Amino acid sequence: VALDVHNAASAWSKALLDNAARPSGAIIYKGADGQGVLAPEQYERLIFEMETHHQGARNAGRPMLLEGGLDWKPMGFSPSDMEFHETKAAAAREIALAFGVPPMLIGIPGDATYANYAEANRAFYRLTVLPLLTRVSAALAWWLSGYLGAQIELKPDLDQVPALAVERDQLWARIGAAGFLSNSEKRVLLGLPPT
Amino acid sequence: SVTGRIVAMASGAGRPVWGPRDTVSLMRTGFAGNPVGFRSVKLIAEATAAVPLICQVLDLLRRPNAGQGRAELFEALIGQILLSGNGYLEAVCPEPGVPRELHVLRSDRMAVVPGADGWPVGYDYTVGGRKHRFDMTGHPDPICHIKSFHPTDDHYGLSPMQAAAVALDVHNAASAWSKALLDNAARPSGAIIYKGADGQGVLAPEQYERLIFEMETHHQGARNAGRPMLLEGGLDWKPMGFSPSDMEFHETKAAAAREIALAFGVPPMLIGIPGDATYANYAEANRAFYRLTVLPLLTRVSAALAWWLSGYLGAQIELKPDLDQVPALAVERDQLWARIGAAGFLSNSEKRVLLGLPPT
Amino acid sequence: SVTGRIVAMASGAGRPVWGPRDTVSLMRTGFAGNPVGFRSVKLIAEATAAVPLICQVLDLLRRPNAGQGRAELFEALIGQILLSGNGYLEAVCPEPGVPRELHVLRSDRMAVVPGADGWPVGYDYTVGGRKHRFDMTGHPDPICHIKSFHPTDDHYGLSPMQAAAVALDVHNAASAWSKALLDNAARPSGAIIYKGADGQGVLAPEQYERLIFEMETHHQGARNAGRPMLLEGGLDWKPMGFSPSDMEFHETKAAAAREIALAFGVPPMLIGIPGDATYANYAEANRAFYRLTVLPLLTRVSAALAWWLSGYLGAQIELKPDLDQVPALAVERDQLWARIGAAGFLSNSEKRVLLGLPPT
Amino acid sequence: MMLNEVTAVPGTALPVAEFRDHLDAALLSYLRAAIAAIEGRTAKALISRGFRLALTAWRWGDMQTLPIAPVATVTALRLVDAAGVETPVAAGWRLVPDMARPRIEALGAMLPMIPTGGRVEIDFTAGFGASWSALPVDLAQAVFLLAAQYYELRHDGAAAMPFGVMALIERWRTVRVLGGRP
Amino acid sequence: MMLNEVTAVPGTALPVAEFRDHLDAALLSYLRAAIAAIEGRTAKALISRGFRLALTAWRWGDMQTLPIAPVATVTALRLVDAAGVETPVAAGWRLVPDMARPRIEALGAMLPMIPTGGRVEIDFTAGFGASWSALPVDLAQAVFLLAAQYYELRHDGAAAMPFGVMALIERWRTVRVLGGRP
Amino acid sequence: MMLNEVTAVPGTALPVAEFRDHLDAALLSYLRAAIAAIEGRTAKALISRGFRLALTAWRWGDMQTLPIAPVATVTALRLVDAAGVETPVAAGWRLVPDMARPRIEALGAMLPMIPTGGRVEIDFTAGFGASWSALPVDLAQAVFLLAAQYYELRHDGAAAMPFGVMALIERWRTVRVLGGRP
Repeated sequence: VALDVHNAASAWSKALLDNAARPSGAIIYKGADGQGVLAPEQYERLIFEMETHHQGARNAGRPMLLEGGLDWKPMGFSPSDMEFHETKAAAAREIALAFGVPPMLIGIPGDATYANYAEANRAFYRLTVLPLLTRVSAALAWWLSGYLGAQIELKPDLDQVPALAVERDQLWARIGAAGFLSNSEKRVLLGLPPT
Repeated sequence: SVTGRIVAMASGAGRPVWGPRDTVSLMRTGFAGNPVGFRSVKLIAEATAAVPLICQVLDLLRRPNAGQGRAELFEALIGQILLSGNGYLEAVCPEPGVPRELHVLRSDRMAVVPGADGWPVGYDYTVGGRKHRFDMTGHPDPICHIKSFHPTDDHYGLSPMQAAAVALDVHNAASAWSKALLDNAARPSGAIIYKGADGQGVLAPEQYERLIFEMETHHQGARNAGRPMLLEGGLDWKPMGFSPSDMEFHETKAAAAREIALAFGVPPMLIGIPGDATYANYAEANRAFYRLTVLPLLTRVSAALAWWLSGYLGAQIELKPDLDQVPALAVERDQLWARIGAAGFLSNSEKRVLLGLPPT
Repeated sequence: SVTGRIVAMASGAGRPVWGPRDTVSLMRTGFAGNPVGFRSVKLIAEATAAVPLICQVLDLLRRPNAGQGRAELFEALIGQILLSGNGYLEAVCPEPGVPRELHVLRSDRMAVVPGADGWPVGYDYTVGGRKHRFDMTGHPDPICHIKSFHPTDDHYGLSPMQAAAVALDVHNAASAWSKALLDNAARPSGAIIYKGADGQGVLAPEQYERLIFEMETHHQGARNAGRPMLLEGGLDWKPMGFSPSDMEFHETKAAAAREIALAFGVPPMLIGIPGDATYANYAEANRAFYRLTVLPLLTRVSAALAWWLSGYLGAQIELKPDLDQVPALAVERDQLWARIGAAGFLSNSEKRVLLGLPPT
Repeated sequence: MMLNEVTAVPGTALPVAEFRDHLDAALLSYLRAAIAAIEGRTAKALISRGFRLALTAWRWGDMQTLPIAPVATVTALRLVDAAGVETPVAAGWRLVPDMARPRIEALGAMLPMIPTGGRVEIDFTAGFGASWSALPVDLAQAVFLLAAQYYELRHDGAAAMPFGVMALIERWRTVRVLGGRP
Repeated sequence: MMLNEVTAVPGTALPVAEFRDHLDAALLSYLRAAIAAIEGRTAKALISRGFRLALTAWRWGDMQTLPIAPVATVTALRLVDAAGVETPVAAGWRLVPDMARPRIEALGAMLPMIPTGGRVEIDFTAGFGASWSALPVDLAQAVFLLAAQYYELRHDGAAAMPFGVMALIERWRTVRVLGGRP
Repeated sequence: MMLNEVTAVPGTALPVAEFRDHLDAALLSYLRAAIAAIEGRTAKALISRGFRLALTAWRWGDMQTLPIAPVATVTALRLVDAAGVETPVAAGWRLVPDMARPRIEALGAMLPMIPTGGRVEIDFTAGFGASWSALPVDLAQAVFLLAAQYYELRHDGAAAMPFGVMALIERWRTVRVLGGRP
């Protein structure tokens, strides 16, 4: 449903820029009666004094003397911005909520949840990437072990992922500063071979 | 493989399956039509051409042909993957191995032909009404076909432009909304209404020449801003306004221009889209750019170069992006060097190997 | 190469394929018409001319011809690539190698001719009605043709100006909106309505001379701001306003002026466009400028200089931008020198080679 | 753009025998004062008279709609020069019969170009039919509801029925909403 | 788009004997001035007269609704060329009888294409019935409430009952709300 | 969707003897001008005449409400093809008698499908009763309050009682509030 709101609220403004009549105004010609059209000898005159002298950026403010019967009623365009704007963003944030991407990474404009991309990328590779990869590689590990004889395990390697460096450096500073235990006992806490 | 024989016929064997279509109608309105789709491709394609490549054939890549160079080739290759989802590479080879030239054949004048089983039998380069008809019934396979992921099509990729093709049509039109409105709109500063003695009545040419000369000389301009304008019986000055003045589709044009950057993957800081800040200080906006949408894109193009060019020389070759020589990952690199640099428990020869340095 | 024979005829062999067109109608309205398109090209072209070049022929580049110098040549060359997407260079050579002079031939009076196979056979410099007809049926190839990336055309580049050609037409017109409005607009401070005893009636010249003298002397000016203006029977003072006073197309002119800077690649801090801050403190706005849109542009122009000028002397030459001598990358350089400077585990001769210093 | 007519209506084609029944030099002086009042409000012609649209510049390049609405058989497109050598052209355009917009649509090309000084003129025979029995009857009824008013009251004096003069000619007037540049 | 009619109504089919009872050259001159006034407000035909819709471009590719509303038996679709070789086509479309939108729905394909210059024309016999006794009686009553007004008052003079002329023809008018692009 | 009626009312079933008492070729010409004026405002039938609803596409798949409101005994559902082989179907649907929405509710399945070109038509005999004494009397009174107006004033002239023509037919009109998509 959040896809159908974000498709349609974006196709709302696509259509509205393609089929909408705003005028800058309207030159109302009622006439001597209650109604009356103006002649083609007068309609060719009225265009040439509107095209040449009153339209464009270079004619922005001409006085437009109005005779008896003529009238200039300037039309507006009252909802100008923001046709389904905070519902299109609210739908575009509920799409990112379902797949699990945080709104910082794709660039959805919203109140900040994560701070500085060191924790937005770290939450991305921990909530919706590495749980998804540890289920696909675990089904690869069992299915491909039906082809060779020995059962095989095949799981994600967190050590070689740059998004978990903020996880990794506070680990290495935890037991690195723990000087009470020996050097061969802190290599095994990090996954290093003791020498 | 087995589905090869069953999906090929269900598509039409031995006939050209032409492109998705509308790709040209998006290239001239979404790459040459607005700056946001223009700059987003030019930001990515000039970033993938800048990251060096290492060999785990380099004279071919550093000088492909007589025209475009190493950086001009990848600007032309990624500029077809970002525009049409398909990257093509012709290779000519007089020698039996390691071809002399590489040519990025443009993708909108290129179609596949599926054929009998699975992988395609050739490609048709149709310019005008003349086709070339390449052949894939051999080992070296003269056209490399780099694809983006397409979940429903079997033979092409999905351009990030096709995803954002509505957001391009909003950013083109909301910018051409205000282009038109500055070219065909009548605002007056006012109107001098002359009803007359009757309910209506025009004013004579002896009076219309007088009314202009006292409006031109004494009442218009910056130097006449505030003249009293004595109004007789019948005359009247009704000053017109212009009530929506700023911001005709302003926060929808910015919201569309941010959904174009969302599709290609550029963050809105790098191209300069005005929006609530997401990244902080360009040390992490540039680092997220070369990690989410440049280096994943480059590690798929160079990996298809590594397999296709290894069909020309005998030994299988690997050719992948080198993160060490990219200035956007220095904030990644210095917190690595400070992590094991401050880890004084392990020896000096054990921390050179953790950084990719040769032990001495 | 093979597609050479098939794309050339489909375009018209041996006839001039003229420029895209409208390039002049964009140069005089988007480079000499508004400051935002003016300053953005002059910011980039004076930045690419300032970065030194190293040789991996320098007397040719430091003194091309009798007129424009080393920095005046690249301001003239990049100023054609940014305006029209095509950079041209004539070389005259009395000597059989290393030509004497380099001339930036302007691109709007230059057209290609495709010819028989692939790469073009010549170029036509048509000023007035006289053409020159250069020749490319030889090795030294007297015209170098630097192109920007164009996805649909085969023989030209895409000017960032053609992408932002609507944003130039909004910034020209919204600035000429307020130029006109200050030159043809009638605001009055008020109107002294004289209806009279009837429904209408003019006031006599003996009364109109009296009404001006008591309005000029006693009621107009700064020194008369607040006089009571006793109004008799029939007279009336209706004070007119001016309801949209500021900001006629103000946030659309700034939004258009920021989309011009988005196309050329300048950040809005450097030229001074008023907008929500994206970069922080000019140490990263200047560093992103010389990394996203200057050094990618310079490494494509100098790489085409390196291949074309190596067709004149015997040995192949490389000529690429020198990042070491650019003050905008000092924030890149000092965090490099502090990274391996603080890395005390490796020796002194091993950290001189990590910085590009000769070991002693 | 002048559009002066070639030949006036003869008066033998006007229904002065029928107008008398509805209620000869005074009756016929009131129908054509009511025919010309209805044509000027509806931009019609009603008697298929001949015209000459002599204009100085073509508004578009596949257009210049004709103002008198019911057209048939544009006779010529005379393309004069300044001295008046008067060379007519005979190909390039098409009369497109349309009550909405009687226009010259051209033939997939720019319309005939006009010399410096030599104003192009169009002569055409526009109207419903050559007689009075070829009109739409409500537009023929609106003439009689107006000409019987001019007969029965001489100066601008005082007196609205459901289908009056105005309600019958409200569907023949040109409905235009372009006061713009093109 | 012209839509000029092929044959006018004979006048032997008009109820001048019935109009006289409700209240011959002056009576019949007032029914067809009131038939044509009601058809122009309701876009109807009332006497099943023959028409020729000669138009230059098809508005849609499975459409071009016909303006005269009660239709039956589109005779031909003559597809002329510029010189006028006049070759009619006979297949591809369907007349879809509908009082709302009398349209040519085609046959699951684009409608017959028009040559450059050769305007396609449609001749059709649209209306309720060939006689006066085949009409809806309220639309037949609205003619008599209007033609008896034109009889009983000659110039545009002064005088609303519950079911008047306007309340009887308010349900035959075309109710349209598209002033848009398609 | 046309809905032309099969047989008109005979005129022997109209109460011209009763209308005369309330106040024959002129009286009967005013009841059916007032019967057809009330049916067109109330979408009713009043004399149980036969109809043919010939429509081109079913609006829903368990619907297509019939416009003429008091229905009984849908005779057939003829499902024609393009050439007109005229094969009627006899099962699948149900006439659901309802003064609100006379609809074809189907039988727990999609309604009979229409061939390409072959418009499905429904013939049904809708109305209150075959005589005049079977009507609701207020709807019979509203005909006499309108037909006595058409008798007593001939052109659209001037003159509201508590239960008038409009207050008696305000409860037979179709009250609809859907101008939507379905």
